[PDB]
Amino acid sequence: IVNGEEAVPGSWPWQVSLQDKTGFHFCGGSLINENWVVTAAHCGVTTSDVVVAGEFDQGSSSEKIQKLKIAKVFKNSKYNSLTINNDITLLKLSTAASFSQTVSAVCLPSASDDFAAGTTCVTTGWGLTRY
Amino acid sequence: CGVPAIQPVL
Amino acid sequence: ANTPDRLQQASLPLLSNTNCKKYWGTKIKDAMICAGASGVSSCMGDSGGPLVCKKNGAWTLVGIVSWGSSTCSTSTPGVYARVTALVNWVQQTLAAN
Ligand SMILES: CC(=O)N[C@@H](Cc1ccccc1)C(O)(O)C(F)(F)F
Ligand SMILES: *[C@](=O)([C]([C]C1=[C][C]=[C][C]=[C]1)[N]C([C])=O)C(F)(F)F
Repeated sequence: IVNGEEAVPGSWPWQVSLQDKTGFHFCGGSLINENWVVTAAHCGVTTSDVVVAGEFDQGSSSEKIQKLKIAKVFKNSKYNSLTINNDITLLKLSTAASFSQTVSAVCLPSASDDFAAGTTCVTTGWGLTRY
Repeated sequence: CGVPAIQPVL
Repeated sequence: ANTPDRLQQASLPLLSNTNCKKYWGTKIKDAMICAGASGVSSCMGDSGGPLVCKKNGAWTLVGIVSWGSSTCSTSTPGVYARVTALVNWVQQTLAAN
């Protein structure tokens, strides 16, 4: 996020980091319950990647994070990678995450819910702060 | 769902 | 470029698809929702993360970081996967697995 700010540690409990087998963070994700993570289909996740929950400082070794294995990758069949439409993938964890103060689920909207233009929302992540 | 135990501060 | 060690956050406004089309044209589809062009921008590595909106103390996933400006320009709207257009599929997949 460019021009964002540091978050209060653990205040976005559903925010997970998708890391490859080398520990490199390549995408964000959101826990919707103890066994499922919602992310973007274009993140190209495979079962060799891992879901890390409870993390704040990726340069810190003192955080009690949960490195969770991915059992299955569900890429929405409607996903069109060339137009990047219906960009969503579900990740089923091999073992359930342990919910706590720093790890919990975000709510999903009803398909008919209306979110008006002008509404202020928030986005989080470990993406570049400067391009 | 949706209510962090540790309240975010913007 | 710079990659942060610590989690970042930013508040930003939702745009209408019609208005967003003023920046992206036909690239904008019904299953997308734009946000930003407000002085902040999601950028490489934010992909897949949440775009949440608060109402009555609770946060709902309205978008998933998808794509946008090749240079993460803060005056261009970021494009997110519109969760309302994809939640039925989410519910179904979970119920079936
Ligand atoms: C192993 C690595 O790349 N970093 C880890 C944290 C870390 C940072 C510095 C030293 C040890 C561990 C991590 O982010 O993958 C975590 F998920 F395990 F938290
Ligand atoms: C993803 O992080 C990015 C996120 C993004 C970049 C630029 C503007 C808005 C969002 N998405 C893409 C397609 O580059 C990642 F793909 F890089 F992982």
